[PDB]
Amino acid sequence: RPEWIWLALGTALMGLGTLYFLVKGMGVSDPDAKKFYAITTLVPAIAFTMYLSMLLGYGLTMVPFGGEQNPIYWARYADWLFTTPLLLLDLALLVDADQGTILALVGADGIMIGTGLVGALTKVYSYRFVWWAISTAAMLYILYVLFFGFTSKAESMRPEVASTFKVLRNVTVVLWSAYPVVWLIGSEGAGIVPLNIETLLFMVLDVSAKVG
Repeated sequence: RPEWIWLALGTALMGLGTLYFLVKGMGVSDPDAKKFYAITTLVPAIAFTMYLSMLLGYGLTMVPFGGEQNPIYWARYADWLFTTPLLLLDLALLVDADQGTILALVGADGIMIGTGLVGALTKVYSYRFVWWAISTAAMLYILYVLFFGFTSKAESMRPEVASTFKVLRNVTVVLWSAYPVVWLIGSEGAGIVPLNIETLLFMVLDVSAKVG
């Protein structure tokens, strides 16, 4: 579809989603609350607010041809930090204080999803490549922190069991088996072919970054 899944879904349908998580996700009334389910609107804010601000903002691909090497469409400094790893799991709602959570999982974020965007450039070299693909030389060990987990929430009073993890982690090991690959063929990037593989394919899965 895109346009009008890039820029209709998003803004005008995943906002409608985000009018909102919350018009009601708990809040009781309004969610600073909380730290679950999440964050409500801080991920669903930092997911509508960009995919608005970084929606136009975000249109198609531009910056490489203008000056700076990449950031609109791959924001991804407001699509994969934010939303996405302000909730992949967490990565920054939990970011707890209490040290098991933490920088194992900021280990996943500013470490190996930061290094997963600081990770799509250098546009040669390196850093294109096995820094993001070193992240997926870790998104297997670390995925088997969350696949050691969550056959291991030794840190609640709940089998979340199939009911949230077998959801998320299969969404991960499918829509992030299709969150590292078709951004070769969603611009590795080169400069930039149809352009349709590009972003029009890719952005079917931008959806997943917003929610689901």
